[PDB]
Amino acid sequence: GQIQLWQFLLELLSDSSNSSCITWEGTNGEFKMTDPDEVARRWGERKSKPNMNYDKLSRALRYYYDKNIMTKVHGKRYAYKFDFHGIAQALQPH
DNA sequence: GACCGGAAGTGG
DNA sequence: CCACTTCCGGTC
Repeated sequence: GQIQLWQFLLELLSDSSNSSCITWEGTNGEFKMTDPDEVARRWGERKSKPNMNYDKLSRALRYYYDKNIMTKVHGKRYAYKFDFHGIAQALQPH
């Protein structure tokens, strides 16, 4: 797979029919996984990695902290916030 | 349990 | 190369 997790989360987030498992909620960029497990099995599907689970996916998100692509929303389960500072950069090619 | 981050490894 | 994937030893 060549798609990126943040890109894929957005894809999902861009249709509200997927709200049964992920949804925008809060200030600009915030969202929460209403079904963390379905999100993971989907990402797994998409990347042909079928042992994907939330514990692994969440690790990948944690890596995004240093990249400023995302922060954790503190004291809110399964909630993160996209940050534009780093998205801007990750949208740039070579 | 959830969340954190180090470390090794992987495959488009 | 690099963004993950896998796994794990810690904090609550």
